[PDB]
Amino acid sequence: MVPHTLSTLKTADNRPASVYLKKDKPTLIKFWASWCPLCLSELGQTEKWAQDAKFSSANLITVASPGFLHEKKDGDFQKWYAGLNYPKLPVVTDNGGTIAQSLNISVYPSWALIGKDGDVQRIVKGSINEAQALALIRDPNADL
Repeated sequence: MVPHTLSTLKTADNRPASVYLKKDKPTLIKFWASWCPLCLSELGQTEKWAQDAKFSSANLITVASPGFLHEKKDGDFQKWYAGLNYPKLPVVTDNGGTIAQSLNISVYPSWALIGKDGDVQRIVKGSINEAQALALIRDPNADL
């Protein structure tokens, strides 16, 4: 998954995912689903988490796969979500979810770490807490 493709991605705001990749800084992806309530409710927490200084250090964004994983189709989803959360939350939509399929995820929620180079560094399956994020930004080796 070249960084040219990942950066090529686009958000629900028809914005370039590249804007969320640069400064040789780390990037964190979070997969969610509309049919997923816990996720929807997490958005709010993820939106503020993206505003957390601790998190600021790294890039925080979400990824969604339209028509993938029984998830709303493209266009219909962005429109649905367009009426959810605020215009201050990072949302990335990958048709078919090349990254989700590349990592053979197809499971949400999910977290993905992308080295400062823009390559897959570490993949996480499940959910994490604000604290975990800290430990993540502190060290990936961190594990109970």
